Amino acid sequence: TLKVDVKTPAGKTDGSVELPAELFDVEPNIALMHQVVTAQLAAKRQGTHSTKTRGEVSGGGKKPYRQKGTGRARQGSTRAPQFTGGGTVHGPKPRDYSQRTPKKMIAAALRGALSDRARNDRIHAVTELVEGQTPSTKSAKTFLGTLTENKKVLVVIGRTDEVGAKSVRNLPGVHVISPDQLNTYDVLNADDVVFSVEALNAYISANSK
Amino acid sequence: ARVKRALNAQKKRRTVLKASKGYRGQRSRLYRKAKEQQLHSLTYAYRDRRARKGEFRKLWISRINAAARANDITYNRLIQGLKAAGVEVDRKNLAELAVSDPAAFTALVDVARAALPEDVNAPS
Amino acid sequence: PKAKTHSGASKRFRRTGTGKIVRQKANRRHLLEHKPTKRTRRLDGRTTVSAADNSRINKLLNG
Amino acid sequence: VIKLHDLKPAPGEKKAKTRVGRGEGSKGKTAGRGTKGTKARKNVPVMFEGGQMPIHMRLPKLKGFKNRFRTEYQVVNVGDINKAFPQGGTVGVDELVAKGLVRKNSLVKVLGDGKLTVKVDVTANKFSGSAREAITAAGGSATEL
RNA sequence: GCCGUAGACGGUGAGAGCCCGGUACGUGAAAACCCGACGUCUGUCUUGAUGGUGUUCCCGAGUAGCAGCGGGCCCGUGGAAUCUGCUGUGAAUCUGCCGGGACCACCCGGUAAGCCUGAAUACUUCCCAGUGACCGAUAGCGGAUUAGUACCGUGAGGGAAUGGUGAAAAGUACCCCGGGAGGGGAGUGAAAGAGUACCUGAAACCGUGCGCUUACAAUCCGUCAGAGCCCUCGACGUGUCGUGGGGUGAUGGCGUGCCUUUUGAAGAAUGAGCCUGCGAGUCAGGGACAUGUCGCGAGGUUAACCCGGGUGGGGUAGCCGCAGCGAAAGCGAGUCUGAAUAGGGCGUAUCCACACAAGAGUGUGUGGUGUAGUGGUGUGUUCUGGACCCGAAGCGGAGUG
RNA sequence: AAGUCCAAGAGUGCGGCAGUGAGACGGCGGGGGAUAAGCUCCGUGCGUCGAGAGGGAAACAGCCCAGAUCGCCGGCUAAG
RNA sequence: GGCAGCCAACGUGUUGGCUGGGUAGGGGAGCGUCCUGCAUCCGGUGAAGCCGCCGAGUGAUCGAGUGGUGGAGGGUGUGGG
Repeated sequence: TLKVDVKTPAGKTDGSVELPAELFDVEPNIALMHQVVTAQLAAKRQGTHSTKTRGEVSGGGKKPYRQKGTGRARQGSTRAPQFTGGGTVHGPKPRDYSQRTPKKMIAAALRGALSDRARNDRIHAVTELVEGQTPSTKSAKTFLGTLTENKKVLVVIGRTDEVGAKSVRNLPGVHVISPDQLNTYDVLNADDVVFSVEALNAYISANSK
Repeated sequence: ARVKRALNAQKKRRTVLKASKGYRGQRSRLYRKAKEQQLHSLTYAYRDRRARKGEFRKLWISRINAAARANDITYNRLIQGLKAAGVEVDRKNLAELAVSDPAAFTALVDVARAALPEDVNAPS
Repeated sequence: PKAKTHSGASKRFRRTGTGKIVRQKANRRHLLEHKPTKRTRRLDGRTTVSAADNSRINKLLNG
Repeated sequence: VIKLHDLKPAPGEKKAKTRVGRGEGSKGKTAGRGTKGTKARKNVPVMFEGGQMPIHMRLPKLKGFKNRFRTEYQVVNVGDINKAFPQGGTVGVDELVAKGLVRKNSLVKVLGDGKLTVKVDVTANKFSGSAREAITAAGGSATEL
């Protein structure tokens, strides 16, 4: 059970949080994590691509000329695929790419991602992002700079904390998310996972209860 | 994702057309005719790489026979005599001696004649 | 669209506890007078579908 | 640390798709169909045998009817009960579905396959003769619902 | 250096958070309309409710029911229930009547032949705001350009082609040749190898110049040897060799195009004038079988739907596995046939050891070891769909002549 | 009973995916035909072509020699 | 002398023995094109495209080798379509 110390914007250390082994010390599974992230991106993609087949191309309902005698190739429609302006034989149609991966697979992949982060000591707990009631990207940037020097950092902030969300929203490499919506893609995208304390306890309680 | 075939197609087209330079007529200008002539040309090259060894050996045998008869011996008897005397020179270098070193060729003729049997038509 | 099972195949063939496909024998409905009882007795009951028909029978039964 | 570019599929996971009719190198100008015919263009139905009486039509239909009023039971053997209840005790349908031995809301009949060596108080919809004797011999009651 | 509740997206002379329109975040309605709220106003109950006791009347008529002929139901007339159209016949008001798959009895349910009713559901001509592992001018709508236009048809109707100078026209003043067109100077411009025939500018095709070769010669037009001439890279002397490289080739050997389709084609069988673009095994479904790989595992897994600006979290209804045999009642590690402990069929995952029998092929009993499925996803086939692509003569419906 | 046995890439069982189901000539045994056909129908642990290049038969799918992984301006042979 | 397939021997990838014509067809492994997640690099001191030279690989092909023309976007690795 690895420990994590809580920091404050003032720079002091509030307390410690105990990361459960069952959540932050599972062995990573590269193939499983790859399957889950690929499924997430497939669900993300929208397949609003379309082409008109030989049927829905306008016109072309008449035989252009006689079957015999003209000395030309036989044609049955001026919209046949081989015609310029004709329909498309096997073209894109709108389709849904999302797949149904089991909840156990999803949860195990998330546990593996967060466990790797914990193993390489990249999880940070914070009592609050900026001093309350007013957003300040300057204050948030300074605090996050003292926290981690890496480029892309994930911030796990509760739904009701507007000050922290608005404060770290505009930073280039920073991604702000809710503890309920933690997902493998975001966790693996980030270099560091900065938890608010209440978000950490909410996640731990929800997953261990 | 609509893909344009231009780059992929022109690759092979340029390769074949460059390989077909110096051909006569349509075979050096048009990709399809050049392709057909390339099929035939590589078939011919593969066949003549095998047949060239035989052609050169035929040339060597002709020169060896000419020189040997100049030395008053026939090719078949000279070859039998050289085989008997244990000389391991091959026909390429025998023709080289014939053209370049007539005295050495005569010495080899004499060795072969000496190693030949007394009567070549004897049943032994 | 779901796949539809062949009605005649369903009515003609059944499966055993291990997966053997089982059929009935022909030449038994009528004209039974001139058939001896020995030939009648080998024509009833069930027999396993021969290995040649296994694939097509399975196809018809499943879909 | 594991990043997004370090994720690879398991070996043997993904197999390259067979693209057909793309030159004489792989599967050209016919796509594995051979020369002309019916199969060269469309397909052949499974129930078709060339014109003769098909196999599904030249055999008698299986005898009998279905009896939609059939009472079907979900069965559990005394061996499984012995394995799952080492300490004995009362055994009803609720705990029989709790230990994952029968389906949730079905009718249970108990069959006497294995060996019963524990004191157990079984309640079920129906019992077989062997199961009832085997339960009784170990000092248990076969209470029938 | 600075801002950041603003690092969305575009423009501006080439990749701009700090130049511009903007963006986050706030503000704004005279009038019209649309929502609500409180009222005038309208209606209704207040000559009013209750818990009880015993009998007559009423409870939807050309209706229900029945018969004939049909329709529709999983049900193709079948034993044909329920619903319903036309033609006949034609009842009772509650111990009545209708349904419980012919029908009858009993029990159960309901109360037809009167009428209204929101939400959950379906769709987008049109308006606003957005998005794309969608197209980028032979694509994408037929239509980025005069587009239902030009053109074709008597008519119904059919139905195109055509985008890009430059950062800015700064679009070449003036002179010369020329009737003009077009050009040469001179100027603009970073570029005129950007000159309104204009970004880039490929191939077919058509020229001009240079090098080698060709007018005694029977050539699927090449290939392998190869003299001579020419051009280069090195070493050395005045031109001669090399681990060389290129271009042409006098002359010698060998040599019957490509594809389809065939017993067999160079074939005097089929297709192709040439180039450049375009043009054929795809997708959907918890579909079926098989085979990889990943999760869980005697279990696996959710569908609809609910809550999240997301890919996340819930959701046990179902499905598959877990016992089989039998037409079925049923019985169950057995079961069916059968009068049979008498044989056979199917089944008890499979193996090992030990006994008992038999050498009619091995069987029967005791012990152990113990049983593997299911859900995602890649691949190959398959089913239903136009289903790898192209092609008839012809058949229907509605219209135009 | 042996042989081959770092191979025939042999047999048998099950399963996934097929194509084929128009053959030709040559040698032997036959039918039909006139003991004609480059005819037609069969048999053949017979062959080759089909699906097979190289050498010979002047040229010449089916005859004879011989089964082409590639290179060599090495040698020995087969039919001829 | 070079390559490949099957198998054996010994070892932490070499040696050896056999084998390597092929249509319909079955199986295995790859080149090139575009669009993308992620990570890196090049580009008005000149990207792509096109035309050459000099070369390279067993094949589809390659040139983060170089000239010309051109004027604004590309390359690479590892996955997805």
